[PDB]
Amino acid sequence: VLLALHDRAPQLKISDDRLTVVGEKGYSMVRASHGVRKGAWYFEITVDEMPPDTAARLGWSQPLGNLQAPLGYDKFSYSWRSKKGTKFHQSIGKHYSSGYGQGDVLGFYINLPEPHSEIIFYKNGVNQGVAYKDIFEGVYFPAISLYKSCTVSINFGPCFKYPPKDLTYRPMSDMG
Amino acid sequence: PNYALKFTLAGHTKAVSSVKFSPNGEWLASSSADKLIKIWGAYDGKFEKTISGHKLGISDVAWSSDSNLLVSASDDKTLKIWDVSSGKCLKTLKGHSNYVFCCNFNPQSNLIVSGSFDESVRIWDVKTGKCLKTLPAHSDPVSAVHFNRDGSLIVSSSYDGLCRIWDTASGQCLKTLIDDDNPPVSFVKFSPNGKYILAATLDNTLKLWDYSKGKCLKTYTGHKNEKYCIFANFSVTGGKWIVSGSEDNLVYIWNLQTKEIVQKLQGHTDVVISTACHPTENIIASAALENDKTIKLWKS
Amino acid sequence: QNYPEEADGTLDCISMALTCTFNRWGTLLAVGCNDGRIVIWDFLTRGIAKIISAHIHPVCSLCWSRDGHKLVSASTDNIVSQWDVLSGDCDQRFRFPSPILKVQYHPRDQNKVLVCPMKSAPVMLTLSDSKHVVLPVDDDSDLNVVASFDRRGEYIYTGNAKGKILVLKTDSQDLVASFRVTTGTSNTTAIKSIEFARKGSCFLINTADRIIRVYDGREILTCGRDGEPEPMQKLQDLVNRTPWKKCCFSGDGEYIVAGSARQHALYIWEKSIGNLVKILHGTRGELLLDVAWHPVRPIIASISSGVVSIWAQNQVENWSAFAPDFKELDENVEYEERESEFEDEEVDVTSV
Amino acid sequence: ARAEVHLRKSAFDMFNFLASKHRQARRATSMDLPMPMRFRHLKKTSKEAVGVYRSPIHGRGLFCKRNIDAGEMVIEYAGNVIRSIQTDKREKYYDSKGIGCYMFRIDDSEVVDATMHGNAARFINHSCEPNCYSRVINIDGQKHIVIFAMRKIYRGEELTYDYKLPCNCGAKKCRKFLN
Amino acid sequence: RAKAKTRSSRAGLQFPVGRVHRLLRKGNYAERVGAGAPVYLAAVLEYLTAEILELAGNAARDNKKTRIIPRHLQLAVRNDEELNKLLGRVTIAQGGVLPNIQSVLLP
Ligand SMILES: Nc1ncnc2c1ncn2[C@@H]1O[C@H](CSCC[C@H](N)C(=O)O)[C@@H](O)[C@H]1O
Ligand SMILES: [Zn+2]
Repeated sequence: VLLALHDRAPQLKISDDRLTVVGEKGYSMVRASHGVRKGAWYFEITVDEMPPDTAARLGWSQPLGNLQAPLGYDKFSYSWRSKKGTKFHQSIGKHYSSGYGQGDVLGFYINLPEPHSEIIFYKNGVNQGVAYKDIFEGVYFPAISLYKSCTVSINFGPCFKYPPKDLTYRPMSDMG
Repeated sequence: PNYALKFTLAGHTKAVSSVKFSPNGEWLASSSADKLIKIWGAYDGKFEKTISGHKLGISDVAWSSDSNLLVSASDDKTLKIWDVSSGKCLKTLKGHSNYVFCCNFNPQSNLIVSGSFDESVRIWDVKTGKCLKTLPAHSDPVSAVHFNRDGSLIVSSSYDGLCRIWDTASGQCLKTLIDDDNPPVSFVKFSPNGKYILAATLDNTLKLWDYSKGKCLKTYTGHKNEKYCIFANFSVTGGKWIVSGSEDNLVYIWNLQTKEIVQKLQGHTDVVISTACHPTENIIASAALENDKTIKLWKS
Repeated sequence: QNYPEEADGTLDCISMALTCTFNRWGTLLAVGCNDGRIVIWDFLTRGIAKIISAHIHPVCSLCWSRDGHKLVSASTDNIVSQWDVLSGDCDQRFRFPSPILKVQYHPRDQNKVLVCPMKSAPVMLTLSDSKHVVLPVDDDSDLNVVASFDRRGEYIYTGNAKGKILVLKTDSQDLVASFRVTTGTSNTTAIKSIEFARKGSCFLINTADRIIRVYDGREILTCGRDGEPEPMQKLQDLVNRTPWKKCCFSGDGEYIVAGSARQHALYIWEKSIGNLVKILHGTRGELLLDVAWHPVRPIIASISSGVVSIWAQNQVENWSAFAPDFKELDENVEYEERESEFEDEEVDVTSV
Repeated sequence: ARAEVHLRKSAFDMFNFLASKHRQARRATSMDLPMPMRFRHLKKTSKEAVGVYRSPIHGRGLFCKRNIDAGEMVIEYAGNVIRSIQTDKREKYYDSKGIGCYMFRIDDSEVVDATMHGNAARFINHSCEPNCYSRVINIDGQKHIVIFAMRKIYRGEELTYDYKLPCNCGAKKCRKFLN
Repeated sequence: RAKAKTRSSRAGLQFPVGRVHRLLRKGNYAERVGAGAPVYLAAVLEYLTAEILELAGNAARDNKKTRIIPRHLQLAVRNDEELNKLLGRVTIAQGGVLPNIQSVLLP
C-alpha cells in the first residue's frame, strides 16, 4: 500500500522505496493518509533501523490534530514512551509500563463493532497494557512522530510476521 | 544563653531610628527620627552629646574607622557629615532627587554607597565627597546596600525581589537572584567568607543562599516578617545564633544548625526593628519603634 | 584573558612621577616622584592612598617587603631609611660613597638588603645596624658591577663590567658557577640589569648591545663552575634597532614584556615559542621611564613624564546578568526542549 | 521615615531594563545589490544603529540612534523557530506566569519565539500608522524576518509595523481591534 | 652540502623572496639591496592580495557562483573605502559601474 503525496509532514526525509519513513531533529508528525473509518484495518510495522535514544510514540490520531502535534498531545492522540513506558494523554504523565525491545515487528489495532473497544498495547501479540477506552467516531489516520531519523518500514500483507492471534481484520487490498 | 538586662536607655523624643555599635567595638550610640542623634555608651549607657542641625528626618546613621567621624542618611535628600570629637557638620551630600534610606562605607573608609529612593545607586566619596559612578539597578526604592568583606562587591536588595550582585571596578551586574513569589527584600548582608547571604524578605520565610551556585540551603519557620525593613545580624560570641528583629515584642534569635525554637527574649512594647551585636562582647542591641522608645541590652 | 590590548585611561593627578614598583599581592604601588613625594594609589577603587613627602631630594630607587609593611629609600644624599605602611616614619640614615643605583631585599628574611653603587662592588647590609658584608667580584678593574638575588633565595647572581657572571652564596661567597657568553664576534659587553621570575627559575640577560637572552636557574648549576651554556631563547630587533631601558616578566612565566627607550613602545614576546606577538604604542614624542607588570591580572603601568597609563583589556558589557534565563542569541536557534512533554553538613558561614 | 509600609512593591517583570534616562547609497544596505550582500552587513549595522528606551505608548520603545534612509534594512527579528502546537502550551505556560506573548510567524506552519531566546528586536510596538514593514527573504533556504523602512526617518522616532483590544496608537483612521 | 631549506618557508610566507631580490637587483633602484627588505616587501604584498581575495571570494559565493569573473573584483574594490582611496585611477577591464540613481530623478 502506497503512502500519501500531500497529507504528510513535508520536511521529513522521504525515502524513495515508498514504504519507509525517515525523520529529522524534532517532533514533526507525519500522518499517512490511509486510516480507519469503521470496523477493522490491521497492518504491521516492520522495523529496519532503530538506533538508541529514540521516542517512537506510536498510536492513533485524527486529521483534526496538528502536523506539528507530537503523538500524545490530547484526548485524540495516544502515547507510548520508550523510557519507563509512560503515558502522556491529556497532558497527564503517569509512569505506565516498561520499555520495548529492538528489532521486533510492531503494530497496533483497534476493534470496534459498529462502541465496544480494544484499545490495548499490541506487540507481536504480546500485551504491554490496556491503553484506553470508548472513543468517538471519526477518521483515524496512522501517526508517526519520531526523535531521530530512524529507518522503519511498514507491512500490509495477509501473512503477518507475529499477528495478534485469532484476529478479526480486513486485508489492505481493498482500500489502499 | 543567659542574656540579662543591665540598663534601659530611654529618652528618644520620637521613634528610635537604629542602634549601631562602633566598628572598633566600644560605643553604642542611638539616634532617632527626631532630627537628633545622641551619643550613648555600650556598657553603662555613657552619654556624650546630641547632634543638632538637620532639616528633615533620619533613616540611617553611620560611623568611621576610629568611631568619631559620622554621617547620617537624612530625609531632605542630604547626607550631612558629622563628628564625635569635634561635632562640626562637616559636609552635606547633594545629588539626590528623592529620600535617602541607607548608606555605608568600604573597609578602606573613603567611599560612600548610596542606595536612595531615587533608585539609581550612586557611588560617593568621603575625601572629596564626589559622585563617582551610578548603578541604575531597580525600578523600586532601595531597602539596603552592603559591600562585601574586602570592598569589592555590592548586593542590591529591593522591593521586587532581585538580589543582584554588582561589580565595583566598572559597575556592572554579575548575577540576578530570582524567586517565584515577589516579596520585598528588607535587609541582607554577606558572610565572613563572602559566599553566603541570609535573605530577609517580607514573606514570613527566611532564606540562606549558596552564593557560588545559586540555591537555598537552610531556612526558618514560625516568625513574623511582614511589614518593615526587618534587620538581621550574626552571633559568634555565644553559639551560632542569628539575631534578627521581630514584630511581636520579641527578638528573633535562633541557631542555624538547630533550626528550632529554643530561646525567645521579651520585654519590648513595640515592633523591634533594629538589632546589632557587639563584635566581641555578649551585648545584643535592641530598640523597637515609636511606642517603646527604649533600649534593652540583654547581657550574658 | 591574556596580554592587554587597549588604552584604558590614566592617573594624571600627581605632578612629575618618576619610578614605580609593586608588592607581592598586586594592590600596592608607590611612586618616588621628582621631589621626594611617595604616593600610593588604590587599584580596585583607584583612590590616592598616602603621600609620603620624605626628602627634599629626589628619589631614584625603592623596594617593597615580604610582610607588606616595609619600604626602603634612596635619595640623592644616599639616605636609606626603613618605612612602614601604618606610620610612615624615618628609621635609618647614613651616607654611602656618592652613587646608589638600586637596592633589593633578601626574599626569605627582611633583615638584609643588597645595595649597588656605580663604581664599586655591590654591598649587602642588614637592617639591625650598619653591618656590611664585602662582596668580591672577579674583575675588580672598573667596579661597575650589578648583582641580584635569585627567586627562592639560594644564591646571588652578579654581573661585572666586562661580561662574566659569578654565582656566589649569600653569606660565605661560594663561587659555584660561572659562564662567559660569546657576545657577537670580538667584544664581550656589559650587563644592564638582570631580573627574575615568580614561577620556576627562568630569567633574562639584558646586555648593552641590545640583545635579550633567555636562561634557566638550573642549567648553570648543572654546568658548574666555568661552563659554556647556550641561550634558551634569543630575543632581538632589527628594523628600528631598538635600544632598551626596562625588563620584566609576565604573570606566571608565560610571556615576556620589555619597554623600549626611543619610541615609547611595549613589546610582548613568548617564552614558550619565541616570536613577537603584539606591539603597543602611545604618545609619539614622550620618553619611557619605568614599566611594571601586575602579578595577578594583565595590567602594565608605564611612566612617561608623569603620566601612568594602565592597559586594561577593554571589558565588554552584555545581557544575561539582568535576566539569566534569556539567552541573547546571534542567529536562528531552533530545537525542541523536552523529549518527554511534561544534607545537614555543617559548613562554616565564618569560613575565613 | 520608617512609618510607610507602602504598596507598589511588586513588579511582575523579568525585564527591569528601564533606567532613569530613556533618551529619545554610500553603504551597502541601501543599494540595488542582491539580497545576501545586504544580509551580511545587516548585523554589522543593527548592533549599533538603534536603541531601546522608554516610550509613552507601552513601556519601552525603539528610538534609533542613526538617521535611517528610506528603503534599507534595519534589523532582524530572530529567535526560537517553534513549531505550531508548542505555541498553545506556551500560551498556557505564560498565562500561568503572567508574561505576554512574543510570537511572530514566518509562515502558517512554523512560528518564531522571542521570549525564551532572541535579540533586541522585541521592542517594536504595534501601531496603525507605521513607517516600516516586513518581507521574508531566502538566504539559502534558511528564511528570515528582516524589517525594511518606508520613508525618511530621523533620530529619535519609534519604529512600528502592522501585526494584522484597543490599541494605544491613536491613529487618524484607527481600527482599535487587533484581530 | 646538506639539504637547503628555502627562504620562502623559513619565514613562513607564500610569495617568493629570491625572485623579489632579483627584481631589486636588475632594476637599478639603488646600488646595494639590504638584508631583509625583500622579505618585508613580500609580506606586504601577501597581505594586500589576501585582503582583496577575501572580499572577491565572498561576493563570488553570494552571487551563487563558484568561479570568479572580474565583476566581483570591481565590486570588492569599489565598495570599500580604503581600497577606493588607493586605486583611484584604474579601469578594470570588463568592470562595470555601481548602481547609483539620484534622488530627484525617480518619482
Ligand atoms: N498599541 C499597543 N499598546 C499597548 N500594547 C500593545 C500594543 N500593541 C501591541 N501590544 C502588546 O504589547 C507588546 C509590545 S512589547 C512592549 C515593549 C516592551 N515589552 C516594554 O518593556 O515596554 C506586544 O507583545 C503586544 O502584545
Ligand atoms: Zn492605538
